[PDB]
Amino acid sequence: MIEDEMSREQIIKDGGNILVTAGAGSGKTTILVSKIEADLKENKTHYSIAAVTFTNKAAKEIEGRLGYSSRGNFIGTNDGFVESEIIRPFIKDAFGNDYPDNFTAEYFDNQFASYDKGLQVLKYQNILGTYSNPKKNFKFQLALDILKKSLVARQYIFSKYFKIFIDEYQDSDKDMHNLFMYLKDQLKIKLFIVGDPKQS
Amino acid sequence: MIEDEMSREQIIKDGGNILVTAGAGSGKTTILVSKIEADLKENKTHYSIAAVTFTNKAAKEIEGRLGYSSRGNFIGTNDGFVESEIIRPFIKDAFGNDYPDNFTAEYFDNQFASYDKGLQVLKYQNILGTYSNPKKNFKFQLALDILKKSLVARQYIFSKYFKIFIDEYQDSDKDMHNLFMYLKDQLKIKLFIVGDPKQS
Amino acid sequence: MKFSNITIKNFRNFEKVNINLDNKNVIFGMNDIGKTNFLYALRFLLDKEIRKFGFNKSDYHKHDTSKKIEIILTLDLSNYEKDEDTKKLISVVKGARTSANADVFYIALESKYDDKELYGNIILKWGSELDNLIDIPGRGNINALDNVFKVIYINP
Amino acid sequence: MKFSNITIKNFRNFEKVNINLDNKNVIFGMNDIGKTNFLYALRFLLDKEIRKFGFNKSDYHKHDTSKKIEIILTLDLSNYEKDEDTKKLISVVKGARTSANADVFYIALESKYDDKELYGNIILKWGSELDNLIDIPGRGNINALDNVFKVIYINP
Ligand SMILES: Nc1ncnc2c1ncn2[C@@H]1O[C@H](COP(=O)(O)OP(=O)(O)OP(=O)(O)O)[C@@H](O)[C@H]1O
Ligand SMILES: Nc1ncnc2c1ncn2[C@@H]1O[C@H](COP(=O)(O)OP(=O)(O)OP(=O)(O)O)[C@@H](O)[C@H]1O
Ligand SMILES: [Mg+2]
Ligand SMILES: [Mg+2]
Repeated sequence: MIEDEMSREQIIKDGGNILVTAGAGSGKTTILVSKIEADLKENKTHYSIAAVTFTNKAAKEIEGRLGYSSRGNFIGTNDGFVESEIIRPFIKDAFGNDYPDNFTAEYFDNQFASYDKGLQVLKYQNILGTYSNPKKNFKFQLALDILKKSLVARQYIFSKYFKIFIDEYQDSDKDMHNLFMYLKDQLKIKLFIVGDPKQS
Repeated sequence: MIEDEMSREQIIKDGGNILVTAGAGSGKTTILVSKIEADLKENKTHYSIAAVTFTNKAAKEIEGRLGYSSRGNFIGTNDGFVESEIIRPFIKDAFGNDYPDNFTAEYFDNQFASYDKGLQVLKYQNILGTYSNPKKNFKFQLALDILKKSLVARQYIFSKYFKIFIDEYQDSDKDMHNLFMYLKDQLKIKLFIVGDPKQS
Repeated sequence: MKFSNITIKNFRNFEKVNINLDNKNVIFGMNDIGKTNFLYALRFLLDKEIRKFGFNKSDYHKHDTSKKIEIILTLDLSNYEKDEDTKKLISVVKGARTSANADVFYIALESKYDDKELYGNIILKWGSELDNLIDIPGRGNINALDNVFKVIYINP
Repeated sequence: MKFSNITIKNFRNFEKVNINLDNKNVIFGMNDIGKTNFLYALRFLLDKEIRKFGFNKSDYHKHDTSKKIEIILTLDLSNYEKDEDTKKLISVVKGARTSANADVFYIALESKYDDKELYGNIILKWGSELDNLIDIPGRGNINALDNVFKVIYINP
């Protein structure tokens, strides 16, 4: 049945942590839709997935290929995943009752590169900026501090999702790698990573 | 029978503008809730009334004395009435979609005392401050400006609200008087003003 | 003030049917052609006792349950003065009217089938444009469409 | 994980009744004393087909219809590890839990009578503290409590 269906049988029947180092093109999207459909067919329980992309039209095409379901699965970007599932329900739980609940995501005006100063901007000015250096993220370090401080957020992430589908892993910082290793190692979540190494 | 029932027929069955020369307190709350329950008894159409107070203790005391009403009658403070009835449903229809919908009143940091720097910090920083002059109202001036600007806000408060019951008029600014005169002269809303004998 | 249009998509025997309306509408036709499925499209839109049971498999076009049931009603609203019913509509809506489009209104119904719970949930919307239809707000069993319209159904 | 308590206020033949529970509950008593009015308080809370019709005049204590019907149920949730039903509750709720009160949960029901439209609307709530119970989110005819609990009512 040659190497393509042999790699398909190796990538469907294995339910562990899968690291994919593919090339340019050659159908990452259709093998993602087939792996997501095989995982949703195989799981009988109440658990859920989080398809994470970098561009929202590809997640819109993935949701158009899949359809409508009532299992509460998340399809979207990384910024929408951190903004909906991490920061906004648990920002009052992690940093006390004096911190505000709602915020507007605007990282184009503030360029402060300090941690406690960024906490003072998100306390006082009620905006969510970013660091001046492009290798560091204020938002993903804030998500790491929310999952380090709060107990309810770890219980929600461990109860809700069983497999996080990450697309385009190569344009990611070390804070996203530390947050995904914190989600994989400490919370025992099976992680799915695709992407092509190098190739600009 | 006789002049007591004739005086009760005069002071209960009024339909126009009411201005009673009575002092502050001394049983004005009981005749105010009697006028409110007589106006709720005498009305059979789809219209609704409004009640404006200052403190939340008299607001929950009035809410304890009425109980439950299903006609959409609003009882609250002036800033909550302006925020939840004038500002929030009509800022997107008056000044475009660049201004945010949800907002919090945090005046403990910004002490800006001009209208132009106030509108550019609602444009940029998306927060509202307070004037250095304590006899000012930025929110009531904004409500008067977007009631002058929007057509559907005038259509909604002409279609819904019938009378406004005002408490504690002795400590008020001229901008609230200008906005209540703007509601009085054009959009045909009666006024119920209590006051003071002299000074106090 | 005045009804103007109804657009029925993917319902029981209507695939995409647009009907201009008025006040005092009289519908007629043959036997088994869809006269009382037109009136059930008005009962599912505007009456709560029909709408509280949801949609079945047989409420979809040719038993398909992969299309979206969409029933949109257009109101005219050109006479704000002298008509009490325009004030009755405008005093409940409060937040989806626009002053540039103040002489049209839309009340829409959407439904997508679940095919796990075996249930078609009905989501109602209004707006003043056909894009940006916000959801009708409601608490419990009661939304704000039931505060405006009362539907009397007569059948001997 | 475990049921703990139910507090029934201003219902049919219960004025203010607090009952400690567990899993595997058995109720007994005389005739015309209210055993079947205990089980309809669980049908109005946790089942949607009873909840969709609201409350009548006869569901209130001594036909008063000026008191508020309130039914509050308490869940234990002390065993997050080894139990799957704790994760089935926690994965739907997502924002009403607090780390100071992570091992208690409350599901409440309020109802106040209209006495113009002659109807009792039912508003459900959850939280982890008895003060600041937010409303259950929901779209259409479905809220998020229906994704957790399924009630099987057996009566010969
Ligand atoms: N889900 C469905 N899929 C396909 N066809 C359907 C569906 N539901 C109803 N129909 C069709 O719609 C018609 C229903 O008849 P209906 O009662 O609406 O007609 P009518 O014009 O009111 O009749 P009459 O004049 O005899 O009172 C039938 O032809 C039936 O086959
Ligand atoms: N709204 C109400 N207000 C006051 N009393 C009420 C109300 N509704 C019911 N009751 C009373 O509750 C009782 C209803 O009896 P019910 O059927 O609950 O008894 P039971 O214990 O289940 O009986 P059995 O064991 O014989 O089946 C009657 O005494 C009736 O008068
Ligand atoms: Mg017919
Ligand atoms: Mg019984």
